Amino acid sequence: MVMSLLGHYNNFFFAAHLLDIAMGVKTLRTILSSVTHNGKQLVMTVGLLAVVVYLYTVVAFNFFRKFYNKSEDEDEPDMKCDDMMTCYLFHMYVGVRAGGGIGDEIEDPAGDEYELYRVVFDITFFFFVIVILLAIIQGLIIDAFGELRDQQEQVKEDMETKCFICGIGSDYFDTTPHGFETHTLEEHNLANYMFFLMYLINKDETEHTGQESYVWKMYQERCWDFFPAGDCFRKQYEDQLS
Amino acid sequence: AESILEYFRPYLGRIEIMGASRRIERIYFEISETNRAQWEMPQVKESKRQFIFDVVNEGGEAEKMELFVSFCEDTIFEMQIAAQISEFWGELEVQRVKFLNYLSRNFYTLRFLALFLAFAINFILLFYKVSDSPPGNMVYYFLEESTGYMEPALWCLSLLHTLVAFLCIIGYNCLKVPLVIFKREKELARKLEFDGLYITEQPGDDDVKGQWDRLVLNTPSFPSNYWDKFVKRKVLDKHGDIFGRERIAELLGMDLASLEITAHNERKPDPPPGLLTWLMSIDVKYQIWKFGVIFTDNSFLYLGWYMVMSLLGHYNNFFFAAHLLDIAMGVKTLRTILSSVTHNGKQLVMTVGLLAVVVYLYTVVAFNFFRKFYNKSEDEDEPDMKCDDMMTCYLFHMYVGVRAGGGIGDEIEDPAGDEYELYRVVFDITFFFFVIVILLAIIQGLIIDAFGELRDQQEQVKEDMETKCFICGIGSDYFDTTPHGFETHTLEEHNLANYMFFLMYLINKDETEHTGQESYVWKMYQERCWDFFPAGDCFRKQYEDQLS
Ligand SMILES: Nc1ncnc2c1ncn2[C@@H]1O[C@H](COP(=O)(O)OP(=O)(O)CP(=O)(O)O)[C@@H](O)[C@H]1O
Ligand SMILES: Nc1ncnc2c1ncn2[C@@H]1O[C@H](COP(=O)(O)OP(=O)(O)CP(=O)(O)O)[C@@H](O)[C@H]1O
Ligand SMILES: [Mg+2]
Ligand SMILES: [Zn+2]
Ligand SMILES: [Zn+2]
Repeated sequence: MVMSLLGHYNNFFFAAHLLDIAMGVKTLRTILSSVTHNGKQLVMTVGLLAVVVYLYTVVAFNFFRKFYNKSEDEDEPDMKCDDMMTCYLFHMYVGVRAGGGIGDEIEDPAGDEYELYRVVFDITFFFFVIVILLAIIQGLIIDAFGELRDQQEQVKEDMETKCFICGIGSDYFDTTPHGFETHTLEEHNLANYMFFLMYLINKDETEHTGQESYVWKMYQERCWDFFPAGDCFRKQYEDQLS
Repeated sequence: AESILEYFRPYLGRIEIMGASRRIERIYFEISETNRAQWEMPQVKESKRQFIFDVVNEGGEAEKMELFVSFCEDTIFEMQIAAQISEFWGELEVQRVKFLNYLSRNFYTLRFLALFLAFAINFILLFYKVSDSPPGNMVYYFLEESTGYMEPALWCLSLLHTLVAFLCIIGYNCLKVPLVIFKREKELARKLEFDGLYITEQPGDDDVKGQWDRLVLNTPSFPSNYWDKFVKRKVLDKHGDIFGRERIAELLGMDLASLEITAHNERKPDPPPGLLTWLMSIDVKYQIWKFGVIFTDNSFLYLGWYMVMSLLGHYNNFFFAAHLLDIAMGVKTLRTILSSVTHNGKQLVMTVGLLAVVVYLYTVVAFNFFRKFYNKSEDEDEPDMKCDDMMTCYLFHMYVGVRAGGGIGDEIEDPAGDEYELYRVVFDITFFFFVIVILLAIIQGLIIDAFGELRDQQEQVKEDMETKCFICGIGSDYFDTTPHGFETHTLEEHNLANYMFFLMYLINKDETEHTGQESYVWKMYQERCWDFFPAGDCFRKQYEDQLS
């Protein structure tokens, strides 16, 4: 509402509302949930990247100050790595987005002095920043997506292979034809307990059958011993056919 | 008597053993308040979680009880250390003891303080410039704009960082060095008593530990941290008949073995006066062995390297930059992130080796066939030929083609010439397909497979804990017949901490009072026999005929 009121002032304040409402889409919510799943790992990854770039910038400032000249005109005063802050800003701006390291933007290593050291520097820059630290970011998202798939599969399997009220598996109920469906529709049904609670709440204490009054007394004391919790009607009366 | 039962419920412990019959027997004992308080410490819970993870993941079905007893003994030793650190020549000695106890009590807070000092040092050292002329050949000076504040400060922080590093290395020396000494002594004593590593056989080669453990055997101060001080007599009595008594006695020190027997009673020794005696009372060989054991530990070497770099940082250089990477590994989340990369380092290094072999082969092919295209100059009469030599061509390939991302054809000349056009096109296509596409996908897939591997292992460990008993062989489905039967089984009948407190009570009690069942359990523990565990049975299954 604040942004809607500010939009009356002649500006572009109405542009953000598109991102305000697009999160409401369910499919987009499931897509964004994987990125939101491991935000902490992402921010420590960015911190580790910043530390690595700072260390490489320090090494370049100590040893490779002469190669960070980015000018073509003679008598050039444009030295990028004369200061640590400017060199760090240049590294963070260029080397991360370069995709091939710092050697593509720095001077040629064709000089005899400090050639192998600069080659090793460029190889380590390419290997440690571009290759591994982006693969970690991709693998975090892929691991999140699969983790959400495994959790959904486990939730569905738990529903299909359990009773959620009793402790008896479906293998015992599968002796009779469609025994498990009868158990999960009539003997339990959850909605049955919901409607029983509705009937107990609607009925006044004056009118409360003995069993219903006992259930109300257990509910008032917050005692959950009225649930079967590992037993059913069939197991108690297994001697008889019913 | 409900109030009596509720008052003594935390102090009452139960355990189910099997001994002296073919039936399960219950033993009730007393749990101390301080042991229960020490059990609830987060470090003890983290050690327990690590032990459970190691047992479930890599530990087999067999020998689980031996690892459980070893973990229990380590927990007892940690509790003893925490009890001892808990809080004029004599005044100076008590001040030194108090300072050592204070340093031992606060160890990780000083570590975080060292991290804060390193961050402050890096933040101050951010402002640092170089100039060709001295301020007010090239010189280095900080254009901080705040005169006289940072140059003086970073020196207070340097001295404080050195002092904190020294205090942390002292705290590590007095704190966790004792556990590894106790573990090494216990392992050596058990190997000598039960395995006969030096009595029957010999660890002649492929072990640096077997050769290094020979120095402490002859020292009279062999039992220092281990509880049993009679291991040498037990070994002598065990191997006195098969092997020569004199040889086994001489190999384990034990001078004047005949005089050790109390049948003589010739004279009683007199106490020496404790002046200057401390110089002679030390054992040089034992201290050398202990120093070698300390030098063997990885964390001691890490702290020594940290202190060396801290001392070198006083010399005006940038030696303080690496400390950020030294401490950032201590973060748990960063540790779990880096563990996936550390999980498959070997596959990565053979991948780099295969990449090097492929680049060498392609460089050889280019040198044999495509030497003319590796000219990287614009000025006429160009002597800059990259692939005139095999070493220079290999260096050029390793520098350019790997980081190019599109192959060697983007940097080499144009294939528009009629001669050797299709061969160079095929060369470029194979370079792009074999290096950039597959060999980076392998690197990414290794990390993703490591992450999936760690997720599957954690899921398996948790599922094994939820679906098993970890002591008996009965699943939770049998215990789930009664309401909350599995919770009652896993809290009262087992509980692990119950066995830990039973071991505490057995250790604290002297052999004189051991009740018959407790004496039997002590006798089985002395012989290292683990048949007192149920291992597939419980109280309910034995007495299934009755309701209780
Ligand atoms: N007491 C109970 N115990 C165990 N499962 C129960 C249950 N009550 C319902 N269910 C489970 O619900 C599962 C399927 O129902 P679901 O939750 O998918 O409903 P639904 O939203 O698809 C409506 P509909 O199926 O009529 O289109 C059944 O396999 C059953 O096991
Ligand atoms: N003897 C035993 N056998 C099998 N499982 C046991 C056990 N003793 C404890 N557990 C298992 O440990 C699990 C619970 O302990 P948990 O590891 O959650 O402790 P905790 O560190 O989280 C303290 P809290 O849960 O009270 O905050 C239970 O599932 C239980 O099965
Ligand atoms: Mg799977
Ligand atoms: Zn049911
Ligand atoms: Zn059990």
